[PDB]
Amino acid sequence: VAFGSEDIENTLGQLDGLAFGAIQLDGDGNILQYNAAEGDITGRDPKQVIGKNFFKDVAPCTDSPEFYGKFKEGVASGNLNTMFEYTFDYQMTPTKVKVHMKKALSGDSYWVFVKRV
Amino acid sequence: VAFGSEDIENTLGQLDGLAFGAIQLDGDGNILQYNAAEGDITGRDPKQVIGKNFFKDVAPCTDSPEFYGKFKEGVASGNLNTMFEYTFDYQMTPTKVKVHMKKALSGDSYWVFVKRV
Ligand SMILES: [Cl-]
Ligand SMILES: [Cl-]
Ligand SMILES: [Cl-]
Ligand SMILES: [Cl-]
Ligand SMILES: [Cl-]
Ligand SMILES: [Cl-]
Repeated sequence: VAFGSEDIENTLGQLDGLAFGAIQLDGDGNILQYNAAEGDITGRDPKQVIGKNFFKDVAPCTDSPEFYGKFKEGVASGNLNTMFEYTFDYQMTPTKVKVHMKKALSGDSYWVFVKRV
Repeated sequence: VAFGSEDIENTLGQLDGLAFGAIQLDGDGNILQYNAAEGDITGRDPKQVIGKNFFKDVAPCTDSPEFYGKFKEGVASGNLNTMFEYTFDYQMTPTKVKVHMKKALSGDSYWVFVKRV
């Protein structure tokens, strides 16, 4: 599975097999899944972040119109398929990434994919 | 495949599917393979490091009796299966890892497996 691929939500244990970070959020922004690659990139513990809020608890630098604001618009409208660059920084070393956020096929969850730039 | 597993060299595209860093070295310490997870952990570019020396070029903090010295003894003797903690630092943010070094099944290459502590 390639980062950014048009069919990524269709294709999506095995989550840890992805070569890039993958976080599954619900519409409230709480973490349902968080793979090994995302812990590799950020130093956050995949076990500790499940059930926490991505935008308000785990990665508060993302609580901005440029990231959380896009997520909330996407959840409200059902239209979410966006790539952009961002810097993660909270309680970690500042790390520049490329982010792809996309609504899941079910419409009940939302994916955040991450790779280092 | 679990980090540290007794049969890891037997089990070892697919390399990027591993949930932890994996580097294949030859007996001279030059890099033959370097997976996505190791780039995720360190910020080093998996494309750029192939054919470079791990101990002298890519990760010179490892040029120590505690890491390179164990590698050289392992290559010389054929006996290499060791776990230890280490900090990577060269041209990156200091990152504490657990390392497992093990001779490959063929005896012509040597694996370095890495996870964040
Ligand atoms: Cl809010
Ligand atoms: Cl952050
Ligand atoms: Cl994260
Ligand atoms: Cl280093
Ligand atoms: Cl490395
Ligand atoms: Cl030397």
